[PDB]
Amino acid sequence: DIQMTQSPSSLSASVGDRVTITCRSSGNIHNFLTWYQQKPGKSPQFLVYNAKTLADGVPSRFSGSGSGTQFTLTISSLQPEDFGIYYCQHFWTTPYTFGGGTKVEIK
Amino acid sequence: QIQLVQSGPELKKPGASVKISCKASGYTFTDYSMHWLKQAPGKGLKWMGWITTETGEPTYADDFKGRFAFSLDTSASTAYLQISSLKAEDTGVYFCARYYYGPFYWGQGTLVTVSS
Amino acid sequence: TGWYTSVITIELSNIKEIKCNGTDTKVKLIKQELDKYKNAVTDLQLLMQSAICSGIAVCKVLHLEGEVNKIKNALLSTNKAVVSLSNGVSVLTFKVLDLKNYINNRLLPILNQQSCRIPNIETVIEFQQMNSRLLEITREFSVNAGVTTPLSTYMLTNSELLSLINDMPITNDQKKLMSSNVQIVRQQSYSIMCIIKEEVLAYVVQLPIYGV
Repeated sequence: DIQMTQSPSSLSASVGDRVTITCRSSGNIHNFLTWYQQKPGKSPQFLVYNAKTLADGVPSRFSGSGSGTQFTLTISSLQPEDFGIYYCQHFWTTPYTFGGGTKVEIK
Repeated sequence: QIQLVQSGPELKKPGASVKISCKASGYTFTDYSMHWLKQAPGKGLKWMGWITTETGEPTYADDFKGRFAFSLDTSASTAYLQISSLKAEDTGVYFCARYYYGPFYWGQGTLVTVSS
Repeated sequence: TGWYTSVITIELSNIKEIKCNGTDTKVKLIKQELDKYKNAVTDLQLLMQSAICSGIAVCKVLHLEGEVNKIKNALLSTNKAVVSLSNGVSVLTFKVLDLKNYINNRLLPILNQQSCRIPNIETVIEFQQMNSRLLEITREFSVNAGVTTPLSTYMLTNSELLSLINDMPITNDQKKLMSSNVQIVRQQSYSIMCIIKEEVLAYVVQLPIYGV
């Protein structure tokens, strides 16, 4: 089972920062990664289709890059409407495992 | 315009049962299978397995075997989750999900509260 | 000596019967075409429920939950992308016909989302010409019970057969023997119907590898 992890488990950025959220993997997943944005007390909506494609209806500020065993989610410029807990989940093979969850705070 | 409507919260007792329904409207129910995703209290997210909405054969993760069984009624376009032989951390939020172009499409929250 | 199993997908939508009550001939022509399309999809579904052992093995890999959505993810902006299977086997993936895009965008909004009124005969003929290939693919699959040889033009045109020759793991001197003999690499090819799952029709085409 490919197990995922996130380095910045507690992230607190300002209103104009450019942050990076990364994941590793015990096994190799071929560009099969997605990012969820779970608001507090709601359902997690995805932002990224595959590791380098923003989802429809998602601001272009969100962007990801990486393949193999190292990925990264990039916010071009944070805005107050975007704050929550971010999870990165591979869908290469079953069972699917999520990351530790990055709680993007506000400075 | 794909919509996944789920049940409401329940408050049960250790040893009771909880019946959570998930109605999928917006697509032909036979095509996509239904995935169930348990959220732990305060912790991350867990993935139990999927139920094929065409045949009805379920498959579970190695951690979610023994007390959890998936079921569905294809005529009513609903997916059912029954939890039997309850305990005190089955608590949390339960989701029903289907495949989009890649990632999951998630339902709403049906919080399960275990009292004493 | 060796095959090369590609995957050819078609975006197949599922449209319920339109409750339109229209006496216009142009409405009835589109309704006849839609009833032929739905019957083609139904007959294609009814089929699923040795040189083909290498193509059936890909039909069963796509039988797993979590293998057809990855094929959709890859093509999500590219008509020809390489995907990775659960066995680590690299398989070229091709998207030839987009019938879901046409039906959902142009036909449904003016036929079933509101009261039916079709203002153009051009879209009647245009639909008839793109849906025609799907009807022929069903006809060669229903008669031959899912395995079609020699590879026809309807399954894979000459324009899209030279794309899966320049993208093959062979030398530049073996792509000279097959790009100049298109009519011979079609009598030695195959086409195996695989699945209709998650609104996608996929069949496997086995072009040969000439290592000698």
